[PDB]
Amino acid sequence: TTSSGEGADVVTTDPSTHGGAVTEKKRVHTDVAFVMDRFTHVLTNRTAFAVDLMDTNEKTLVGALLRAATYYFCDLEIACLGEHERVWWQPNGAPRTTTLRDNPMVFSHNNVTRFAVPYTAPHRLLSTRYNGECKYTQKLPSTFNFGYVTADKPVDVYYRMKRAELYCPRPLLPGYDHADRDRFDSPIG
Amino acid sequence: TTSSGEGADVVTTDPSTHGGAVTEKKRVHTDVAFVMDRFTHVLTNRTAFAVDLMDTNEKTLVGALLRAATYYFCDLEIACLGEHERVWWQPNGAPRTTTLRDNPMVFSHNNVTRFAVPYTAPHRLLSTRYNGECKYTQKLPSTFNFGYVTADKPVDVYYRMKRAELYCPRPLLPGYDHADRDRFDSPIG
Amino acid sequence: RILTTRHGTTTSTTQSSVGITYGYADADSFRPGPNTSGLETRVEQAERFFKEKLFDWTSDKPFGTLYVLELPKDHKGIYGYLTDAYTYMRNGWDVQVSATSTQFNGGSLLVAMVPELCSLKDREEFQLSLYPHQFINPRTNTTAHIQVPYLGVNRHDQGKRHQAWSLVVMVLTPLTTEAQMQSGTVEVYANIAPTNVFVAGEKPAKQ
Amino acid sequence: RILTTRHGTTTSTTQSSVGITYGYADADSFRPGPNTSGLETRVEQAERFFKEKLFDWTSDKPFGTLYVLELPKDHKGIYGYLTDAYTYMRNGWDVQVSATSTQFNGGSLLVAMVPELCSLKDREEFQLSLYPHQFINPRTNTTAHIQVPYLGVNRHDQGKRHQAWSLVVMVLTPLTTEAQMQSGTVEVYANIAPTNVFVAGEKPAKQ
Amino acid sequence: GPTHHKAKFMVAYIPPGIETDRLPKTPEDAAHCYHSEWDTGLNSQFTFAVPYVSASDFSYTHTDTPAMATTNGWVAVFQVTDTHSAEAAVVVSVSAGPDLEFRFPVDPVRQ
Amino acid sequence: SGNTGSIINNYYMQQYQNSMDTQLGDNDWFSKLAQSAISGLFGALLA
Amino acid sequence: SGNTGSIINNYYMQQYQNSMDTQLGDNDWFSKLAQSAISGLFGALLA
Repeated sequence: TTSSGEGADVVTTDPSTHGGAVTEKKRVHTDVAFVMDRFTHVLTNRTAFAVDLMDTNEKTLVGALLRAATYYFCDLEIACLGEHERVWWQPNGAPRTTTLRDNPMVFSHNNVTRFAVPYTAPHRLLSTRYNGECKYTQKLPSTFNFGYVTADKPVDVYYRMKRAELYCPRPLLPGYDHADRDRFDSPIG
Repeated sequence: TTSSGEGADVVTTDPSTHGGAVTEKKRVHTDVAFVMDRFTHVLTNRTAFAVDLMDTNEKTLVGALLRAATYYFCDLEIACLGEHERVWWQPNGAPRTTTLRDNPMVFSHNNVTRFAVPYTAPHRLLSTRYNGECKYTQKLPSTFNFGYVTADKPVDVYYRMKRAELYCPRPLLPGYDHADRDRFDSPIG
Repeated sequence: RILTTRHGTTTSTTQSSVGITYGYADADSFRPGPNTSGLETRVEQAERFFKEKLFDWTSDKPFGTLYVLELPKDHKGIYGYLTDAYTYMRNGWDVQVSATSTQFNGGSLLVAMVPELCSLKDREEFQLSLYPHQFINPRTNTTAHIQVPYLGVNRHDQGKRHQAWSLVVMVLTPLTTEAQMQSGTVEVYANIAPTNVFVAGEKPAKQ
Repeated sequence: RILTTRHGTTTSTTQSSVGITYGYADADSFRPGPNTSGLETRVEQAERFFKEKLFDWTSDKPFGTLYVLELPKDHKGIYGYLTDAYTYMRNGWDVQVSATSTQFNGGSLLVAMVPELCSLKDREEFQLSLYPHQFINPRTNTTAHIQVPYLGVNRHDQGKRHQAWSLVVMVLTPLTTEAQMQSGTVEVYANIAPTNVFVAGEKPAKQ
Repeated sequence: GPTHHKAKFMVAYIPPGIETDRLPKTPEDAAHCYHSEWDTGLNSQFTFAVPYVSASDFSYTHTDTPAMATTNGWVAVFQVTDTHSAEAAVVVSVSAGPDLEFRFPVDPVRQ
Repeated sequence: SGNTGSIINNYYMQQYQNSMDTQLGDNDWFSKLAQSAISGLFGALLA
Repeated sequence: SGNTGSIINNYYMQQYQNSMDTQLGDNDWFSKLAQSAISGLFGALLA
């Protein structure tokens, strides 16, 4: 199916060119809103922390796909774990304080603390990367966060993107290295 | 936009005077009924106490805005915390007694005790300030309260204003001091 | 395949055009926002071509060699004045790239626009086609013509400082000159113009 | 007698206004001409107030003392950029003058706009009222508001060089301060803005 | 001030920088900025509205600890004649505009 | 009304959850005050 | 919408569960881009 490639026109040919029919599939697990909606693990044994969403491990599904997008929009759901009495949450732009009162707060129930954080940042969109005079011939600003959680005792933390909307795609890379063998070859249960 | 100021007529000009349009916003977080409706912390490690609503810390959101109003009306919701078996509540005007029986009572459930207190004071409105022959050329009377709680053991206490109606505005002041620098400058997460 | 693009009084004919490549949107379309309170004003004169050399392109340069060009770049024109007079500003770029060469040359460029790149990892280059892009094959076109809308977290990018778009040109295949005509070096220019500029918040004149 | 004149984002209220004085035409009205071949483009941003002190006005200064102000004057604003970027240019001035003083002061200014003056002979001053003008009597107004169309032999005055209008302020009567309140000096400012600006023939950026 | 005393004033709103300072110290320098100018008369009060111009749809009320320049911009109130015998005074006050809107209650610990 | 809300509704009767109000029969001000404001420019606006 | 679903519906009001969106009045791309594709064979197909 010859065509000029310089124009970068999209081309997608099915095996129909060789006489084989292929019906369109309605993929659902590839969908952004479905994939991004999970409790990715982010950090362990930490009391106070900013709820920056770039703390996600880059090898995890949610973190990698999140870095596959330049801009993003998400309601969030936090889920702390481990022994603690309570969890405070300061909305974005609230001044930091070592003590907390009257700020929104959730007691744990059976050493688990799940709650929904509304999108809070002033920017109409957040971004996973930000060109702030980082020109090169070869870090994201603090306003990009959903809040500032503090726990009574150090806790494991989970984030769950909601109503996710990813904008402007960026490259994904496989995490595995092939070593000596060109085919990676991995065990399967 | 010149106008006589002596008459204290209200004046509110949008940037439209310089050619910039500004649509009206429908603010919701500034609303009284929405703001006042929270469990402000009030007092710690105390058994018996009057449910005076001026016990609220003046630096807290609810207490400061409560002192921004001269008169107020509220149904209330009390939430005790900390180890205790039970909590009694005497309605306003009931005689004080060291022992209690048959007065309304709530057992704790998982060391938390939440219950709704109906507005009780005889006055059609309470007030945050009361000129009782306190003339000056330079304290509120006991009837102004929602009841009299007693706990089996000392407990932390929370109040939650309900159906709040604030009357006759009074000044708010920022709590922070600027020190040597005229701009206060504070950390943000 | 003649195509003639004018902005302002400036024009740019090209006879090797392979066609415009719209990125992310069929057309830039500004809408008024709360954040400027309506004080923003469009300026006709900013929308003009200005051009700058990128690099000589020799056969010496291998695969994956990059030439980024941060945008907006400093410039002497009216557009370079508006960064000084007005703080907040908005624009959507329209870019040509031209690498004139004998068609007997062999090689290819991948010109592409990357929104907000801080860095580009060595593994990452192969994926670069995800961005809006065109190829420059000397056997075919010598001209690429990408066109993109304003992108950013803020509706009005701060004057100077942050750069939303960067024009990257990668050497997708090494140059070959089997004819040995030399030739040799193949200069690569860019011909760039702003579209739909808007400015807000004028600030006191220097000094 | 309140009056509020805005140009661009700038405004100017005055409560002593005696009214606008249109000169030579009820309104400036540009028409396209052969001489620019249609390349001319109106610029919104140039049309803004800018102000400059003229003189302290003491009782020491007698009749006929003059203070001319050549227009356009050098300025740091966008209007001062357009003289550098574009050659040929056109505009019609809108000028206020203000000499704030106690109404117990006595004296008068004759503020007036003279088209193209090279010199003003000593006899000639009495005739100065032929030009568009207003009087500044401290007992009444402290604000004059002349407004004039572009005038000239050429539809587009050369950038810089020739000055079509000059704002002359004459001391029609000496200042008197019988109250002896001092007072004394009475500063005289002008508040000037271009209207209906048009530019043509952009020229290479400095340096 | 006294009814016989007269004065002229101008106020100007300076957009956030990216300003090496500056700020302009004379009215001729501030004239370029979004300003307004008024002289005293029978109607004493003058109401100048300060536009919300910022890159982001909302902006923090509290100032972040590390900053070398303002994120919401200056405003300045020049007198414009420099001969005033004597004294006089201009009362200044502030009130929210028709379109102003706060969001997210917080109860910061003071200090 | 206020910071309360559910698709359902309160389980207990209104008589038990909240104190009933009584009319003086066998209101807001600052809204009106803020609406009394005159944004219209004074004097003879020009240009 | 997304990985959520129940025969019933969320107990809390939508205003409390999720941030409300606002229109710019007082979108998808890669779907269209993928649909722009030309699978039709180029040139004079034969046999």
